[PDB]
Amino acid sequence: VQRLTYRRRLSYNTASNKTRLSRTPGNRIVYLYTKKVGKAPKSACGVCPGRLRGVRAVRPKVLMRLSKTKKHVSRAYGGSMCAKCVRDRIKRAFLIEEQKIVVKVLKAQAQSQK
Amino acid sequence: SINSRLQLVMKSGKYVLGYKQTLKMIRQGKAKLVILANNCPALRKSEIEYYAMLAKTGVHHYSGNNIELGTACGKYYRVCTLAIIDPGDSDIIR
Amino acid sequence: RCRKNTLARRKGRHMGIGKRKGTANARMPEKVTWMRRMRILRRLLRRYRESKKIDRHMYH
Amino acid sequence: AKRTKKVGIVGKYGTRYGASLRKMVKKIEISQHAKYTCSFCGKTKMKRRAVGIWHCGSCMKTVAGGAWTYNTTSAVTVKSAIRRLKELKDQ
Amino acid sequence: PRKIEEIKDFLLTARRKDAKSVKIKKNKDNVKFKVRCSRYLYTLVITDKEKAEKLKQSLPPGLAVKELK
Amino acid sequence: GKFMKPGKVVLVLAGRYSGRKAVIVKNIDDGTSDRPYSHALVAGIDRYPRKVTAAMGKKKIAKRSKIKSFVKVYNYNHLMPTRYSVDIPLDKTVVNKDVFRDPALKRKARREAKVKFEERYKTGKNKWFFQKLRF
Amino acid sequence: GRVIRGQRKGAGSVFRAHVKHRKGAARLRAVDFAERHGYIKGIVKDIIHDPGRGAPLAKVVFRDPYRFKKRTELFIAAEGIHTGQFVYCGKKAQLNIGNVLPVGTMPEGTIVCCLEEKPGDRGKLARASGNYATVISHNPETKKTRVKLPSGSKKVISSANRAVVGVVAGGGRIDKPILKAGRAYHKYKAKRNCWPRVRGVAMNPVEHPFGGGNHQHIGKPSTIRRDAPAGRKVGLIAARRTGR
RNA sequence: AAUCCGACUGUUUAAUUAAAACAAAGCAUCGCGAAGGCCCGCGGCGGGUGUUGACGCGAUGUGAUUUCUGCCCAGUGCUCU
RNA sequence: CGGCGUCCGGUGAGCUCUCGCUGGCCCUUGAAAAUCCGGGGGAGAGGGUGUAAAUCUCGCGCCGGGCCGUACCCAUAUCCG
RNA sequence: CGAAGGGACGGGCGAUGGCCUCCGUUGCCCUCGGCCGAUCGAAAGGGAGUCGGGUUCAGAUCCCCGAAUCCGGAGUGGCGG
Ligand SMILES: [Zn+2]
Repeated sequence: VQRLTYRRRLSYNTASNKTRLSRTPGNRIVYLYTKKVGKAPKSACGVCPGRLRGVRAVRPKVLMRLSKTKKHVSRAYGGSMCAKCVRDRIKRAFLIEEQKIVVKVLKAQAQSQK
Repeated sequence: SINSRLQLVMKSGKYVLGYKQTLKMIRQGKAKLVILANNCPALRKSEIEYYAMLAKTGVHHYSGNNIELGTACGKYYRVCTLAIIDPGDSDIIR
Repeated sequence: RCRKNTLARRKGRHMGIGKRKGTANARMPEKVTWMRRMRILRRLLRRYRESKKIDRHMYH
Repeated sequence: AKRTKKVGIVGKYGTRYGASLRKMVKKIEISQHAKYTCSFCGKTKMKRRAVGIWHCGSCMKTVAGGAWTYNTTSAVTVKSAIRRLKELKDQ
Repeated sequence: PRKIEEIKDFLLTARRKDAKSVKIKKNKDNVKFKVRCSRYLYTLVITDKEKAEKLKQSLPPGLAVKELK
Repeated sequence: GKFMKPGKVVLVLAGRYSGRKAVIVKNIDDGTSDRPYSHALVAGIDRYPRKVTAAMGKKKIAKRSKIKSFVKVYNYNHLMPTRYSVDIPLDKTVVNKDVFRDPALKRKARREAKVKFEERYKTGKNKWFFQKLRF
Repeated sequence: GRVIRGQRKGAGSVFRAHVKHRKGAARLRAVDFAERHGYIKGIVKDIIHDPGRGAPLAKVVFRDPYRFKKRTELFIAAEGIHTGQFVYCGKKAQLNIGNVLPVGTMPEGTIVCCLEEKPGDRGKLARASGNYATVISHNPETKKTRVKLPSGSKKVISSANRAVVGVVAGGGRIDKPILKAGRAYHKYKAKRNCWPRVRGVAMNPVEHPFGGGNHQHIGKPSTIRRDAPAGRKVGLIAARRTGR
């Protein structure tokens, strides 16, 4: 049993000083400074508690080197809108447009009759 | 009343409970009428009515809650959208 | 020397009333006796479910 | 009655703060932590996230309401009274 | 480093302009073919004896073929 | 009753072609023992034609009036019927159930449907089918 | 004598408001053409909790009728406001809970909150946690309106200002007592350093006009005149009566 | 086993006094609808409360729970026309 | 410079760290900005039947990354008394 | 109690620069435009990207060996897809 020290000048257990234990080929144990755990993007509706699928969850400045297909999903409103609510917006916008046609037909008969 | 007329179907007629199962049910069109709850989402108010006017299906809006509509069918769970297959001996359809 | 002593601990030796400093909840807590028992018993009922020993109604 | 006789939710407050002040908040703590039913879905998943705010677990319909109860007795009378003047203006 | 599975891709990699000396390892039925490029150490694993020698004379550009002991 | 007809305009719910407009050409509504759910064969467009505005001439209006089409079997619960109707021919010798197994004929089916969809975009007939749904 | 406490609260720097975790100012919309003549429709996205305030805030998003953006507002939520509910704003808007519209236009007797005192300052009156304002009568000439404020005083205000219809969500906050010093310590920690109030009798007479003596007594009449100087206006300030 | 005090957790005179002292939830008042109440500032179309609006802000007295809080406005204050 | 070896397994409410799920408490609701990314749109582009504009860069290749601190103690002897 | 932008896309005019074919440069004109204000403020907050072995009397994620990775550039685009 051997005890080990830090490798940097940060001797505080802050959120930017999170380490993991690993074994070297030199037959000793040393700390490895981990990166922060990224989070998947949220949906634009705000009514789905989960996070988007098919998109990598990593720190936001790591998104530059990732590919296009790794950052979104091949769909309309892809990579920023959950699949549950985007297809509900299709059937939300369509029924308004049909109802607006219904209202203006009943509005038109009012012009002709009175 | 409506609920007393509805419960006659329950032990005699054929019925389908649930939004998804009645969403496909209207698409064959052998159903005649649907009951909608008042508290169900406003998107799914018009969604059934647009399918119903394609299949010439009558729409009746229940005054009670979805929990009360579930108790009106004799079941112990709430129901949002239901459709009748064939009334046994009831005149819910006119 | 401890390995000789721990073999007596497997046989219950040096573990009378007069060598017990903690409570019953301190040594083997009342939670873990319940925590364990709900793995063995609830697994036994579910393994008997797909083997058709007990149907859904009596198992529930 | 099963475990304690009449203290219940204020059984955590112990011998202190008097019986009456413990008795006053006993009606508050039950209504504060009660799983109320929903007026949108119907499921009993209504919780107090913060002061005056009412949130559902299933559809997550977030309703501004009372500090401890879901609907206060003032607001239900106000809503009925303000509806009375709605068709009174309209007719 | 990049692991190469099939033979001919190593031949096209080893004749690249940026490539340099090839280091040969004999891991007692795990003969490895390591070639140094500017970015990646491309290694080819050969698990059979007789496949090794036909790749010895298949290096065109007179590149360094130092036997790594 | 049954309102999915081979001339019905149907919106697409999910998939890569979400929000696009499709015309039913084949309605199985039975299941073929390999696709057991009820389903239909639809023909739709992907790239909507842009504005024309009668001011960009003759070469650019042809460029703007370009339509990219597709074909794919969708679910009945993954589709949205209208009470609009387009009676575009889409003859049965090209668009069939045996087209998805051959990518060469699926390019042929898309190409054949593209020309027939292009002609109906002209002359102002069935005009609502040719603007993208504003969602 | 040194400067007494309370007198020290006017200089600040220890007694200033804790506005770090606060989410903004609770104000109504600014006046424009759409609000003055017709109505504009808004969507309540979500409801948040403002630290140091007993009332929740409703996050209402409007679309600007002039340039293509969505404008976010900080509305005080009425009791009965849910997310996704359409909220109307203007003169032509209808009469229901969660609908701000001018005071000169609805019939008298309604229950309104977040009342605007002067026309064009986005609401000032009756917006604390559950308070409300009631309208007694209108006046078509001179465009005046008598509104009963929650303090009981009736103020004649202009008919061009507006309020949101309903009561403030979060009523009955003072019904449950604190029951602890810690819950009182945490209550004012979000607001400002004013909770540990030491009574002036136990204090030494150099910090207070009531302190001193071998017995904990005041020694002077606690009712002090209105025109008293600072450091002397301590106690019952210009009391008309003192008892029950 | 009793008596007194403080209900309690907490804080207090760093370096003689850790308490029955202070604070504390509770209780009862007073002023104020914003050109306002309290206060700071030599000064300003200044500033804090206030990213606040009577379920709030500011100044008080008492000190958990239970019970009760009687009489007196002649005096000194405060306030009203 | 060589010879070999650096092996097989099972456990435990075991201690520590990390990830994830769920629950409880608030009159406490628990930070901002730099920066990056995705989507709605189609202002515009290119090419005419062998080729281009494009390549939120698909793979490989080239160059560069400038300034300051980096020794030792970190405590019954390297600090303040 | 403020004439608080010196920025940008496209087009027109004129010029130089390199094989003024092309690309590039700047001046004027048309056009678009906000965002809450200069600036400072954390070696424990946010913050892209380095690890293994060896090596010194005293430095080593910094020196050597070997493996990577991030950012910026590229006109003629350096090559392929
Ligand atoms: Zn609900």
